[PDB]
Amino acid sequence: VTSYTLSDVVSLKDVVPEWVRIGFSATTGAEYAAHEVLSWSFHSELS
Amino acid sequence: VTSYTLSDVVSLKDVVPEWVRIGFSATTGAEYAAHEVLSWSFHSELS
Amino acid sequence: TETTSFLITKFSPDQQNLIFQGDGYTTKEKLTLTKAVKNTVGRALYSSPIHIWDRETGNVANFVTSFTFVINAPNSYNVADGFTFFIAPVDTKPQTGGGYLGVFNSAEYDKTTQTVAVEFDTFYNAAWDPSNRDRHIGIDVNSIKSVNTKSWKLQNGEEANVVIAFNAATNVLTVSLTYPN
Amino acid sequence: TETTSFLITKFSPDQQNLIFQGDGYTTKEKLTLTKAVKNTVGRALYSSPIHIWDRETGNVANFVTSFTFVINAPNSYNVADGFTFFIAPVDTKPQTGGGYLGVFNSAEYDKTTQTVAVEFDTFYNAAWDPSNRDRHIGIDVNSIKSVNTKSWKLQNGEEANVVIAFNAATNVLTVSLTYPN
Ligand SMILES: [Ca+2]
Ligand SMILES: [Ca+2]
Ligand SMILES: [Mn+2]
Ligand SMILES: [Mn+2]
Repeated sequence: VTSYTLSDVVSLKDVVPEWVRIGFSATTGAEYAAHEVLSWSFHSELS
Repeated sequence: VTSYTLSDVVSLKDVVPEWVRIGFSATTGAEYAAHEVLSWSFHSELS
Repeated sequence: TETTSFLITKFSPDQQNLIFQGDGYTTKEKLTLTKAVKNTVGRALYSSPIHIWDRETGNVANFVTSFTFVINAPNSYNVADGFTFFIAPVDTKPQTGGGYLGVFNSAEYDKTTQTVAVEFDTFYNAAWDPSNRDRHIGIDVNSIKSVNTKSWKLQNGEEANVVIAFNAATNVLTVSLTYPN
Repeated sequence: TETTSFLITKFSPDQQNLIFQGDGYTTKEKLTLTKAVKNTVGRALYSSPIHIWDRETGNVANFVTSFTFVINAPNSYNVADGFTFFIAPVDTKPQTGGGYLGVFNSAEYDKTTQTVAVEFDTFYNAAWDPSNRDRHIGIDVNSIKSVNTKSWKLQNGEEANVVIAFNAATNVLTVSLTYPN
């Protein structure tokens, strides 16, 4: 097992709109690779 | 506290498509009323 | 495995995760399907398509839905049409209004409708409702003529708590409606 | 209260609850954003809009997302561009390709982009990537120049388990990436 963690303060309220869409993006250039997602879960709670 | 229960066998697989939308509908005629929904929760699990 | 869940305990005026049809709209923190006006229809659908059965495996989803609804009529003697919770094809539009509840177009079985509905029917349609003329809850499958019904006494203006659950091992759909008094 | 939840452990050939953009599609039970081909972009979004904050109360949502991803390069030393998880406006479409990851258009701060992304960047772009030239995970806010980065050693063809969580109490976004090794 090899793990990596990262964190920062991001004031979401100031950057994205009230309603959003979530997703994935991948790109290739002159050098490339296949980018695949095998599983995905999501949970949000707005009080 | 007054409750009503009803149950029946529905072979969903033979009636609806593989992907669906769920929702509410209400209608009025010559006679009428307001129809309102105050809260809604839904959970589905496909193994 | 695939699961979808959502909870909304109070609606917002810009509820972007719902699709509104006909008269349907949100707010006073509530979802309004119809106001008290004649000959109208309103629907509201959850935005995401739900994968309810799997073609590869033939498995079918278990599901449960809970909601609180109110019918508010001018007098408890003249009410009309009723309300439904429904499961339909992804691009569903309002079907026939009035006694057809915006979900069906006939009292005969139409396999192309591809819709299951739980109806809370407030008006007796002689062509197909129970001859006792009672208001009733019904399970509807590709027709407005229910496969099963239970008499129900409408409490005008009261919140009704409903639970609808589907058990995939048994293919049993269960509906429960509860009033506090 | 408003909650939105989903789980997908195997993607279907016609996954109607996702929106595909560019080359994205599903195959062999996986979501493929890009094949191993030059100069392409693929994106996939969950169908339903998500209510992330409210102007009425000022409340912001807590959220968590888990996914497992794989990068499969013909050559493990020659890779390129990277992959992201992102949050953007409802009507989001692909932005600039290549080192912009299909999400941003500039290394300068652009408030109009209204996008937050967690990148897994596989190619050093001298104009803005960390000078050590290491592949890296980054937090991107309205710009391809990350607000914070951590060196990451790509494991070609290996499954990476990612958890991203946002804590509304503190405005902290946390990313974790784990390889079986
Ligand atoms: Ca009727
Ligand atoms: Ca880069
Ligand atoms: Mn009926
Ligand atoms: Mn970078």
